[PDB]
Amino acid sequence: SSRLFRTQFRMVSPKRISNPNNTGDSRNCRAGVQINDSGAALGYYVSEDGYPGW
Amino acid sequence: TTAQLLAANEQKFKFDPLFLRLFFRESYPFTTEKVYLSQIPGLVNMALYVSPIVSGEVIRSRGGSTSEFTPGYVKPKHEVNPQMTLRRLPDEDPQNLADPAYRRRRIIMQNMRDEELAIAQVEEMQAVSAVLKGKYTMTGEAFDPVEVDMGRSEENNITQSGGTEWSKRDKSTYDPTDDIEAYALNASGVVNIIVFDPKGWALFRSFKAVKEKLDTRRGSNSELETAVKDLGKAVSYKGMYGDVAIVVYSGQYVENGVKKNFLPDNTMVLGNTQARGLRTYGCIQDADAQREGINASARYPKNWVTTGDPAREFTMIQSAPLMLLADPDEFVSVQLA
Repeated sequence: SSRLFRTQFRMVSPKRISNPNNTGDSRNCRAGVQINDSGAALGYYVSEDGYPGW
Repeated sequence: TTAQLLAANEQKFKFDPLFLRLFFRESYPFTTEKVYLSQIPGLVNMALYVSPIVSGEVIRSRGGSTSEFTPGYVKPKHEVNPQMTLRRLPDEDPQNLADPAYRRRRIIMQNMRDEELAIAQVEEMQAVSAVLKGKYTMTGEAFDPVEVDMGRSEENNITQSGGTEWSKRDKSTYDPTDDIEAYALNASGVVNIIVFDPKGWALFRSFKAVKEKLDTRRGSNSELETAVKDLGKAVSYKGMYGDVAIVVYSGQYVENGVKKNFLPDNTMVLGNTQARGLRTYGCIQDADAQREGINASARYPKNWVTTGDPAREFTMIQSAPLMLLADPDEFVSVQLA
């Protein structure tokens, strides 16, 4: 876009945050939120939703 | 009589895809029936002396050759039915317990993990079988057999014979460095790493000259570990030997109920840590897969319900993997018997 501001937002449904390929939960990556040695959260695993898809 | 489940272990084998990791990187997915690999001879005769009169004998321009390959197909599947969900699980305590529907999301996870592990084992076996010998054959009971054959020179795959075998000749006054040089002379390109089956490593380090090459002040720069370093792990990155790196690989794959080792009983493999290797994935063939758009991808999962009399909700993974080596004669395989 050639508007004044290039910032855009997107509200993500909570169901799209989960482990890759439905692997088991780990010590550092629980329910799609990867956690370092401390309690901080580093990055999230946003899935892809296909409405005709199962 | 009551009970409590305090602990419940899991049993596995030493599985680690070293050969896939080191030598096979930069995967290429391809939406094509068959792929090509081309080699150009690059061999120029020295110019024969010609009088300034005759002025002839044109020399042909060099031309290469091509090879055609096709990928296989692999699909393991699992199942789960309400008949086996009711009773109990071997990793659940008699107290508390879980619901007859939560036990349905443990068997599913176990199944998916087993499918992924089987696919990984297939990929590792395909990767290893190409390194040891130039060609490997892909076959099964329902799959029509196809063979992938990279062109590897006969000078490689050096197998020891009645003469020049390390086992027979004495461990004092013999140096194997002479041999590791003559064997490496056949390789095309610099070699940088050696892979030892554990018995081969045990046979190699027994030589007294090798133990001399460690504690010499200026005779070399190699540092090794002739003590015990790794006892349970599948790979053990030991020290360098002059310039080359030494690795001992002992991996396990199971065909039928038994366990088997990947490297066959004390082989030694030369090679380069930057060897050009290809990881190609074929086209998955499911008419429900081709709907999404997914094609020439790795590990397409799916599941469905059969609506049969005892029900059942299956689970499935399918990959269609292929392993290729762009330069086949760059490695050197030694029987070392």
